[PDB]
Amino acid sequence: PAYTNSFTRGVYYPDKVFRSSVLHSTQDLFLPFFSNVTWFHAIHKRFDNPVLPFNDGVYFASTEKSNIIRGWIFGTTLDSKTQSLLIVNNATNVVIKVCEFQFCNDPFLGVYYHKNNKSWMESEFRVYSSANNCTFEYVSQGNFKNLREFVFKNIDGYFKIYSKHTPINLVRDLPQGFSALEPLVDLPIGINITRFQTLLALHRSYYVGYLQPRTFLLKYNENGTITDAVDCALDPLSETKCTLKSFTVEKGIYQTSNFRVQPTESIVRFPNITNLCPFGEVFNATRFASVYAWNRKRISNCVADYSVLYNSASFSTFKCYGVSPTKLNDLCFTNVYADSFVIRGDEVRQIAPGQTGKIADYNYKLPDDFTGCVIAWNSNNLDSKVGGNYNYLYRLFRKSNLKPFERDISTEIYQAGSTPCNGVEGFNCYFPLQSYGFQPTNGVGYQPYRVVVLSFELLHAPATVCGPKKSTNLVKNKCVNFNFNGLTGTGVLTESNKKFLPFQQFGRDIADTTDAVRDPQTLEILDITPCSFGGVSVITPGTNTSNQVAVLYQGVNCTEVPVAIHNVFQTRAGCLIGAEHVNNSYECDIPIGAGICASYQTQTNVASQSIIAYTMSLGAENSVAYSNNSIAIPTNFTISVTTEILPVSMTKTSVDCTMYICGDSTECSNLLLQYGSFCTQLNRALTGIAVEQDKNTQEVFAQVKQIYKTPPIKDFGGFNFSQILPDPSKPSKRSFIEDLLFNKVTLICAQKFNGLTVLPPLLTDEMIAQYTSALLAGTITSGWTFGAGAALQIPFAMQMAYRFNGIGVTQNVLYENQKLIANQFNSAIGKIQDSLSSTASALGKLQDVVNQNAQALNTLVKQLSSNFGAISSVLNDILSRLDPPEAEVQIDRLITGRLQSLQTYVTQQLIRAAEIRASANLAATKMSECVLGQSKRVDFCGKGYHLMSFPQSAPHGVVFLHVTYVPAQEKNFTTAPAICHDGKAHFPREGVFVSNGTHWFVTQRNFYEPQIITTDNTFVSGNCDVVIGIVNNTVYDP
Amino acid sequence: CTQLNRALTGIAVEQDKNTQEVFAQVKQIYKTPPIKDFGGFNFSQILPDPSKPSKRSFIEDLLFNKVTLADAGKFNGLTVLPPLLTDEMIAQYTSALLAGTITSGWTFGAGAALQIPFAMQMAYRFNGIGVTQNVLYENQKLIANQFNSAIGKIQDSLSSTASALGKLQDVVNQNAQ
Amino acid sequence: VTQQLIRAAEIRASANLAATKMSECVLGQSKRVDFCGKGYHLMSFPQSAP
Amino acid sequence: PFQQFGRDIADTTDAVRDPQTLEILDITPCSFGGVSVITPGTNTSNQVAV
Amino acid sequence: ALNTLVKQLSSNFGAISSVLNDILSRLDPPEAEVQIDRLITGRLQSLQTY
Ligand SMILES: *[C@@H]1O[C@H](CO)[C@@H](O[C@@H]2O[C@H](CO)[C@@H](O[C@@H]3O[C@H](CO[C@H]4O[C@H](CO)[C@@H](O)[C@H](O)[C@@H]4O)[C@@H](O)[C@H](O[C@H]4O[C@H](CO)[C@@H](O)[C@H](O)[C@@H]4O)[C@@H]3O)[C@H](O)[C@H]2NC(C)=O)[C@H](O)[C@H]1NC(C)=O
Ligand SMILES: *[C@@H]1O[C@H](CO)[C@@H](O[C@@H]2O[C@H](CO)[C@@H](O[C@@H]3O[C@H](CO[C@H]4O[C@H](CO)[C@@H](O)[C@H](O)[C@@H]4O)[C@@H](O)[C@H](O)[C@@H]3O)[C@H](O)[C@H]2NC(C)=O)[C@H](O)[C@H]1NC(C)=O
Ligand SMILES: *[C@@H]1O[C@H](CO)[C@@H](O[C@@H]2O[C@H](CO)[C@@H](O[C@@H]3O[C@H](CO)[C@@H](O)[C@H](O)[C@@H]3O)[C@H](O)[C@H]2NC(C)=O)[C@H](O)[C@H]1NC(C)=O
Ligand SMILES: *[C@@H]1O[C@H](CO)[C@@H](O[C@@H]2O[C@H](CO)[C@@H](O[C@@H]3O[C@H](CO)[C@@H](O)[C@H](O)[C@@H]3O)[C@H](O)[C@H]2NC(C)=O)[C@H](O)[C@H]1NC(C)=O
Ligand SMILES: *[C@@H]1O[C@H](CO)[C@@H](O[C@@H]2O[C@H](CO)[C@@H](O[C@@H]3O[C@H](CO)[C@@H](O)[C@H](O)[C@@H]3O)[C@H](O)[C@H]2NC(C)=O)[C@H](O)[C@H]1NC(C)=O
Ligand SMILES: *[C@@H]1O[C@H](CO[C@@H]2O[C@@H](C)[C@@H](O)[C@@H](O)[C@@H]2O)[C@@H](O[C@@H]2O[C@H](CO)[C@@H](O)[C@H](O)[C@H]2NC(C)=O)[C@H](O)[C@H]1NC(C)=O
Ligand SMILES: *[C@@H]1O[C@H](CO)[C@@H](O[C@@H]2O[C@H](CO)[C@@H](O)[C@H](O)[C@H]2NC(C)=O)[C@H](O)[C@H]1NC(C)=O
Ligand SMILES: *[C@@H]1O[C@H](CO)[C@@H](O[C@@H]2O[C@H](CO)[C@@H](O)[C@H](O)[C@H]2NC(C)=O)[C@H](O)[C@H]1NC(C)=O
Ligand SMILES: *[C@@H]1O[C@H](CO)[C@@H](O[C@@H]2O[C@H](CO)[C@@H](O)[C@H](O)[C@H]2NC(C)=O)[C@H](O)[C@H]1NC(C)=O
Ligand SMILES: *[C@@H]1O[C@H](CO)[C@@H](O[C@@H]2O[C@H](CO)[C@@H](O)[C@H](O)[C@H]2NC(C)=O)[C@H](O)[C@H]1NC(C)=O
Ligand SMILES: *[C@@H]1O[C@H](CO)[C@@H](O)[C@H](O)[C@H]1NC(C)=O
Ligand SMILES: *[C@@H]1O[C@H](CO)[C@@H](O)[C@H](O)[C@H]1NC(C)=O
Ligand SMILES: *[C@@H]1O[C@H](CO)[C@@H](O)[C@H](O)[C@H]1NC(C)=O
Ligand SMILES: *[C@@H]1O[C@H](CO)[C@@H](O)[C@H](O)[C@H]1NC(C)=O
Ligand SMILES: *[C@@H]1O[C@H](CO)[C@@H](O)[C@H](O)[C@H]1NC(C)=O
Ligand SMILES: *[C@@H]1O[C@H](CO)[C@@H](O)[C@H](O)[C@H]1NC(C)=O
Repeated sequence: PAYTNSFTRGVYYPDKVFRSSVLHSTQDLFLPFFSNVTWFHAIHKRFDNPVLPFNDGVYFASTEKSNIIRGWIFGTTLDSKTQSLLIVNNATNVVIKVCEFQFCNDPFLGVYYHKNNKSWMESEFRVYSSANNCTFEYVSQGNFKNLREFVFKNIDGYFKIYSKHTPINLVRDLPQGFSALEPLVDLPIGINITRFQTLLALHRSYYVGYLQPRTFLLKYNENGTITDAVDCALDPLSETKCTLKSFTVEKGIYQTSNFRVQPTESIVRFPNITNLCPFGEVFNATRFASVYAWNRKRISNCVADYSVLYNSASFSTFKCYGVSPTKLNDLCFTNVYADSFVIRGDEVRQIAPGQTGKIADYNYKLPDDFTGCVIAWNSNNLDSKVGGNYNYLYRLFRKSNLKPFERDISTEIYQAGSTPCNGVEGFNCYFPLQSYGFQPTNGVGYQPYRVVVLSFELLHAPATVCGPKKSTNLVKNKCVNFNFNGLTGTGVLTESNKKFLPFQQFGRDIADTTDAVRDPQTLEILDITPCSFGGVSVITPGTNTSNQVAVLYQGVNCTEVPVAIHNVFQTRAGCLIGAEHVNNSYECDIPIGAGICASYQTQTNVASQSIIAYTMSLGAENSVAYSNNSIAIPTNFTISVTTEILPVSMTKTSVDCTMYICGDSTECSNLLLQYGSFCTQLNRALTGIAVEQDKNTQEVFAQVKQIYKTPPIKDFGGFNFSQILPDPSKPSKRSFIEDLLFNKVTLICAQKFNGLTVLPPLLTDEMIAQYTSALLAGTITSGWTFGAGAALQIPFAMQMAYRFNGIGVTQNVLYENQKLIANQFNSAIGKIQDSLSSTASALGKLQDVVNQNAQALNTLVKQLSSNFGAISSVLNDILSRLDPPEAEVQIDRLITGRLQSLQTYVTQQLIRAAEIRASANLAATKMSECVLGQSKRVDFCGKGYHLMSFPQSAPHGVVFLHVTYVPAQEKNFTTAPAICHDGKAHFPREGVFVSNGTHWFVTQRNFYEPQIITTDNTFVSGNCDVVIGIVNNTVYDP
Repeated sequence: CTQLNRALTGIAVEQDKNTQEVFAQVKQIYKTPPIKDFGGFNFSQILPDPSKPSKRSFIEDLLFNKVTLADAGKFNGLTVLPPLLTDEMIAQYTSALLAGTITSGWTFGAGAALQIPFAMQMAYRFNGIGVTQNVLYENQKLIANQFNSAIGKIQDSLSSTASALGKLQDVVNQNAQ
Repeated sequence: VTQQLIRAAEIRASANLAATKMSECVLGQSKRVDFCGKGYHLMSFPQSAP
Repeated sequence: PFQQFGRDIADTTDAVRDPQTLEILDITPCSFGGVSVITPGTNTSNQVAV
Repeated sequence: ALNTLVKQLSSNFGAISSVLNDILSRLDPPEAEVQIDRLITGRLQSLQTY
């Protein structure tokens, strides 16, 4: 009876929506894969009646053997009240009928073994008893066999079926295959299902799975068909794929979620037990009051658990109104009156809001809206006293009815008619007092039900007379909230190391947050520290590498599920899991937090798949003489094409406010124009954006006052750049690398989708390419002059010879090694095409920028789906739903939320545009200062220095293929600051006197071309009498 | 909050990139040389003194003490994250860049840390503002003396004055508030 | 959040300026006169700050 | 067969299928675009353009 | 922009005067409190915008 496993199977279709080579993650009922399943037995005599609940759906699959299983009973509970889905199955077909099911023990069918010729299997047939509600009655359509598979979901009765017809080649358990399960029919029925019961045809009396609100990331095909499916949290690489929406993820930490932990919830605490609440002497008093003379005494500044008097075992009646008497202590009140007096026993009923009697008539009135509890308590063996307990009187005469809780004690000469008494009573002069008269042998009606009234007087006065709610043992060192009489917060409540004062009850920090609390029940002190918080961003590589993740926790004290099936190396960033520690700190790959980078590794020696981390150290410290002597100057150099990329513009999304909002709706436009101005200011601000980056595009591209055509005579002399010059043989006049880039960059994709009014660029593809061509032609062949007014041609053999000296290098090294320079220039171009064909890392940020453009448009459109109290993306349905007056009063706040959504969106648009203008003036800086010339200022035009950059086409962007001089050797040798000959120092303004020790020579500050000391290069200036570490040398004249 | 989570991730990327091209431009995480032979260029207040196990210096402590009132810096929604480069090794970066300009001079960024002597590195420094390095060779010991005095006056403006602390205090306090 | 993003914009512009200071002003000397502080600029010593 | 609706990369209405017949359709917003009027200065006469 | 800052007072959201004090005086002090609640929320919108 062992259990089994499932790999990936059981994926359905969301709805009839048709997609095309896209990646959606729409959330609905889902099937967790790698989830526990069961392998049953087939007849070879067990009943095989797997009857489970339909919790969130059921995953099913089977292989038929002899057309055995056909009986299903899908229902809620089957108490002869809920429906059931009868099923029939011929050879390769389906059919569903739904109505009732009433059978006991084992419902099933039976195919006999020793059948002489045939059989029919309908004798037992515990299938139907009274098919009296069959609405959705829809009828239509030797080794191992094929496979069947059914999945469903519970959406308002939509028991939608999904089926597939293909065989499998696994006879033991689930196949090692993967496929979708397309919907066949969605019956509506109308009675839900939570319990599914099945029956089958066996002589004597099939996987089962379960669904949950899981998550998925689908990947369809160009035929619009499901290919695979992945959850998110099941293996955190899947979380990475979900948050990045791709099945081929590069390695990196991707924020997953937080974790709102709350161990042992929170502790509720009130001060120590009441003080100056002697309820006994008021309620078990020898001295009570009369009904018309009811006493009135307060209880204050001491708490009352209204349940301790309940369990004090001293009453016979417990009636409380308004608020819950049970555990009423947790509620805190202004003040309470606890009064005791005596009335007739039968009158407990009469003691309530609105009840009547002689008590209410002349003795004691109760408010209709009473705010209190009422209790009566019996002492029947003590309610009478020898000599009779008639001490407490009651009133028989009163002209006026009492006001709420009014007390009448006056016993003046009572007058009833208009004939007076003159102070002496008698006939028509009625005595107003009579006594109770409690006798030991009196009947139950006069046998007292002695009542006590508890009134909670909740005026505007402060509520501090309260009840002890739940004062329990202090929770030490368990992250919990607290309830100190009204204040809460996740606290590390333990003994705290500070001094406290009588004024101290609650405390804040400089940031006004609870950092210390105080024990109200006794002299004890507590502190609070933020216990866990922290989000999760998983450090795992992508689907190309293994699926073994590593998970990091952000600044949270190791108090949540240590390493297990659910290692640990604690860091300043928090508790790290899923990655064992490594002593050595490699070169970083992916920072996670507190400067730790983790790379998956395999320690071949058995095969373990675990990720390893380390700390921040690019190699180690470099050990060279740093005090006074060692000087390092490269005898060799390289030219790496530092392909940095700058976003020159942005999609000119000149949104049309009204038409973006109010499409085919005059009511919407009418209501918007009441707000009016706003969206118009948004509109022309966006147009100002458009003109801003179009001017950027101009001055970065049409900085020349003239359109220029590249010369068709490619005599550049062995240095060529044909992959960057537009070859005159293509329909789009962009060169090779533009082709590769534009193939690499994709995804908005057109100007004709929606209210997303994509304006065409002020420079379209062919003519933005024309500008790029013009720029490259100039900066290669005429240069600054054609970029700064009148053209003057210049060969590239001089265009860069100038700019070595523009950096510090000398054009002599060009003349001496330029054939190689060109060869490695072509090598750099090859590196371009290679590392930019499919490798997106180098070409990253331009594509990235057009991304946040794309999902900016995407949040702009699906912001409509963010219905701000609406029931749709666009109110068009709601627009037609209500009367234009009612439409006015609803679209008012609804489309007001929509326009503030627009304002938000365009605000991120403004900010994005702001950093784009920053980057765009930066692009102008690059182009003008560095390509129409050269930024002599060090290392600003990409890593290393800068010689050329070649403007190559990019949607709203550009790449500047810097030709940077980069050192390659460490001649880290002894030094000489100057040449003390006879008290004077020989030195050029640039250069350093350098030697390994053989010959002290002068050489340039970035290239090791040593030279003889000469009076021309080395010219005497000042003296050398103040130096730190000089050595002498001779001087010669060539 | 989806887009704002994106925005805060953008904030993280911008800040640690700021760190990168401000600190982690180094191609080799780096530490100070053992000996200190410079020519009067006392760096105790600035360079991480190997005396303290932590690699900070006097002005680091002065900065910390002057702006201890960092308020948050945590409790309620204050989901502050520690720097992707910790304080101790961001100080290691401070040292790295320090010794880098000390030794590999301005050539540092061009690749390998091609070290050059600091004292004669100032020669390129004087030549970097149009004054010939002869003045270095003619008065540089004194140059160092009043340079050290200038650093001491900086420390004075750090401790007995808040002029050197002004807009740091403003930015941290405005973040705090 | 918008205020924080905007402040991020200005501070990050200042931060690119900081990188430029690192480059033309620490990893190099700004031939561009008198922006690295009053007077001229030779070089600078970076140091930590919160 | 199970499909009836349509979508596109930007998750907006791209194609629909006729419930009464099988036909591979497309939908595109009508014209939009814009109206930017070109004209010389009004010191020059009223020869207009759209 | 200054003229805007002035003229969204015309953008009166459901009121019919520039400065809202007369609308406040136009309704009963509780009812005026209710209406001025959302006039002032709109005014805060205008503030944060500007
Ligand atoms: C909805 O359901 C109704 C049910 O009747 C369909 O009506 C029939 O539809 C079929 C095909 O859909 C019609 O067949 C027609 O064939 C014509 C070709 O003519 C040759 O073949 C006939 C076959 O009998 C010969 O008799 C004749 O001499 C010719 O040799 C086509 O020209 C017809 O096309 C028309 O209908 C289709 C839609 O079906 C339109 O798209 C066309 O533009 C054109 O208008 C048609 O294919 C049959 O005649 C119909 N009979 C009746 C009684 O209606 C509807 O067609 C169906 N809806 C759709 C969209 O198919
Ligand atoms: C997406 O939907 C498209 C629309 O149908 C699919 O296009 C179909 O593609 C198939 C093959 O790719 C074409 O099949 C034709 O079959 C005939 C005869 O079949 C013989 O040859 C095959 C081997 O190809 C053999 O296995 C058979 O047993 C037969 O002996 C061939 O002569 C044709 O060359 C062609 O292969 C369909 O015609 C074509 N549908 C059309 C044109 O309407 C496409 O395949 C779908 N996508 C995927 C991934 O399947
Ligand atoms: C309210 O809460 C409790 C209730 O008594 C008080 O703390 C408890 O009492 C005293 C301290 O007040 C602790 O010492 C104990 O005293 C008793 C009585 O003398 C003695 O018999 C014991 O041997 C012990 O010494 C007692 O331990 C403590 N309870 C616990 C669990 O530690 C508290 O002081 C009260 N505060 C007020 C303001 O009433
Ligand atoms: C030029 O630079 C290289 C590295 O950039 C220098 O190599 C390094 O030299 C130092 C000492 O000169 C080495 O430190 C010592 O190395 C010995 C043996 O290698 C070891 O036994 C000591 O414990 C100490 O570590 C260092 O290892 C070595 N390699 C590095 C730093 O990667 C080279 O010496 C420099 N050239 C000159 C002329 O100094
Ligand atoms: C560069 O700067 C440091 C900064 O601390 C300087 O440290 C100085 O070191 C000297 C001795 O090494 C200290 O001199 C003192 O002399 C008295 C005379 O009796 C003696 O009792 C003291 O114990 C101490 O030796 C001097 O106070 C100290 N200065 C400071 C500000 O701490 C030093 O000039 C240089 N350090 C180097 C090059 O390592
Ligand atoms: C569906 O049909 C049922 C009829 O079956 C009844 O309920 C079974 C549990 C069993 O007791 C049969 O013998 C019954 O005949 C409808 O059930 C009754 O419907 C009437 C009104 O139509 C209602 O007054 C009764 O309370 C229902 N229950 C019973 C036990 O009589 C049921 O209404 C039909 N519709 C739905 C949606 O279930
Ligand atoms: C095959 O499936 C269909 C429903 O999906 C059913 O077919 C019925 O078969 C019987 C017996 O041959 C016929 O009398 C009926 O006329 C068929 N139905 C229809 C609508 O024509 C049945 O469930 C399956 N066939 C069998 C034999 O069980
Ligand atoms: C839908 O499923 C529920 C789950 O039991 C069925 O039960 C009743 O559900 C309604 C509202 O969902 C409750 O008010 C009742 O108290 C539930 N009754 C019981 C006994 O639990 C419900 O009957 C199902 N729907 C239909 C139409 O039958
Ligand atoms: C500078 O280094 C480059 C390689 O980085 C050298 O180019 C090689 O030179 C040798 C002989 O000079 C040739 O045999 C190789 O074919 C060259 N290319 C390589 C190795 O890829 C260059 O020579 C060096 N500079 C000097 C002056 O020698
Ligand atoms: C200029 O660069 C181009 C690069 O496109 C070189 O063109 C190659 O020429 C060879 C032989 O004629 C062809 O096999 C290649 O297909 C061409 N294209 C390539 C490699 O992309 C051309 O050789 C270069 N010219 C000089 C003088 O070096
Ligand atoms: C899954 O199956 C294994 C087989 O032993 C079993 O141990 C485990 O408890 C099952 N898990 C659940 C809860 O389904
Ligand atoms: C977590 O907090 C407890 C509080 O007592 C402390 O003892 C423990 O060392 C802390 N662990 C870490 C490293 O967070
Ligand atoms: C870890 O690496 C350091 C590096 O110096 C070394 O000193 C130490 O011995 C190593 N320890 C282990 C356990 O590998
Ligand atoms: C040492 O100096 C000699 C000069 O004779 C030079 O050729 C050699 O390259 C130097 N050593 C190194 C490692 O460069
Ligand atoms: C550099 O300093 C070391 C140690 O102080 C010394 O041995 C060496 O001679 C010095 N060299 C120069 C040129 O000052
Ligand atoms: C309008 O003004 C422009 C401004 O220079 C001038 O060139 C043009 O000739 C004027 N035309 C008329 C008709 O006034």
